[PDB]
Amino acid sequence: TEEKILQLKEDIADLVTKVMEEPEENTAALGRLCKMVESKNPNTCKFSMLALVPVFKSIIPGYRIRPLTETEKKEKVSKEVSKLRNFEQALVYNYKNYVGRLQSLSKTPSNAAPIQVSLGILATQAAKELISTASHFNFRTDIFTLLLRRICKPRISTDPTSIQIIQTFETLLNEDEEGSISFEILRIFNKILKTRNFNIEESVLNMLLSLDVLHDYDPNTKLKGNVSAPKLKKKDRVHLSKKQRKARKEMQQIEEEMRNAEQAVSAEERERNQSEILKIVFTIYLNILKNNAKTLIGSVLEGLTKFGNMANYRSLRLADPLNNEIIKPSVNVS
Amino acid sequence: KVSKSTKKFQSKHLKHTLDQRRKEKIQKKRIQGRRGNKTDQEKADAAGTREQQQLKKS
Amino acid sequence: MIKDKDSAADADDLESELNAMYSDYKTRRSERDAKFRAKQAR
Amino acid sequence: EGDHKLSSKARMIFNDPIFNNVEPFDSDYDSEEEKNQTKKEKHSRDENLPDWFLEDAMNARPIK
Amino acid sequence: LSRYVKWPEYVRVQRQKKI
Repeated sequence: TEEKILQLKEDIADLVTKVMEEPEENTAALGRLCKMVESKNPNTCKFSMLALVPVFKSIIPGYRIRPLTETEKKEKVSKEVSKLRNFEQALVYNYKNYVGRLQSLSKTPSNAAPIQVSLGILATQAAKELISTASHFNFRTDIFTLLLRRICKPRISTDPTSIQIIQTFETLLNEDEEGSISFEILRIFNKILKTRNFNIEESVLNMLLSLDVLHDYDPNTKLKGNVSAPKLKKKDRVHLSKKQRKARKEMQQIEEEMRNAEQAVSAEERERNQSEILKIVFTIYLNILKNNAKTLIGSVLEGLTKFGNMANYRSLRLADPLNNEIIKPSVNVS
Repeated sequence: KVSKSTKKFQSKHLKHTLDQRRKEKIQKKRIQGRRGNKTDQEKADAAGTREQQQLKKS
Repeated sequence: MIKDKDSAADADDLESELNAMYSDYKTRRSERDAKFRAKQAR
Repeated sequence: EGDHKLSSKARMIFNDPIFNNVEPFDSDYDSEEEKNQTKKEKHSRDENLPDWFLEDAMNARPIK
Repeated sequence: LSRYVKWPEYVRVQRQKKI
């Protein structure tokens, strides 16, 4: 079957090459490439699903695609916008199918054939590698749910992917300042915890310690050194017509007020997200304490000490908390 | 020979310009000996990065 | 110029047009401040 | 050329770091229980006429 | 856009009552 594998790799390469540099009119190639994932043949699924990850990471737009249905539009006036809308709808559909397949493959009862176990591990790896950049997109909640269910398994030491998923969640919580993705993760985490009666590993519960939304730093903290040209030089400008210059002034005036409004909205939403996350985190901590799990006391107390002012044994644990070289444990000492 | 713009400025704006310069000099001298007047860059250096603050906490 | 008549499909189309007009009116009246646009962005 | 088994595009595409090591008490999660819990939470948190006709804090006081 | 201008107020009201 080796030559079949070579031909399969060649076909996957041809399809991905057809899709990559011009995605818009190669929609059918992407469709068949995604359809190849759900194939019962382990090689087809493995190779196609592992090859789609760079494709999606490269072609996923920077925004969330709204369900623009023609009912309210009734436009039918486009020759390039129409194909853009078609490509966006097809991308959303294909991503839906891909994420559903990843979620289905991640669920492995650890009793099937080792090929099934490897398929589940590879699907979890693909989902974890996908969410690093696709968190600001549709169907992020499904990836979050599958990753957390893999993490919140009673035994995760034998799983070779739990460490990496823990680091990914810690990074996601650490680099989020508004508190939207943090709240989305925390709601699913609490929902899963309520199902398992709050029984997880210390490393799993330690990711809440990295919530940036529950941190205030010095008001004028020094950031990384960024140097760029303050303005394009006057003698090196491009010619613009009077109509173009007036349009530029108008769009700059629009952009300034949009920036001000976005700043205000982010400021007023961070506080609400912080309140909701505080409620969820404190409920989790208190329910752990009432459950009285001997292996989670230190982390719960450290979290209470860290986030208490935001409100109104190292050998037994794995995957040391993020920035452990700088985060000296105040209460959860060795 | 004095230029026309120089004559006009010296007749009109010289006195208040000199008075304002003296006022800035006096205020700078008064504030030099006081504590609590630091620039944005200096205060940013004093506070440090997030990693520096986490090290200071530890 | 279409020489056809429908009994209930015409009523359904009229209701759909009215609903679309009301939705557009709501969106236009709500988008007067950029805060609403920023909120709808997320 | 190099005389490789796979083509140039196949080699570059399939050499990506994602393709590493790839070659050709006990409990299972209860979906029904979480679905029932979600439904119960939904109930404890809260037709033919047109819409144009029908329609017509834990961080409140922190230390800082 | 705002296409509602294609219908005057009285036409819109008398068609709304039809539904």
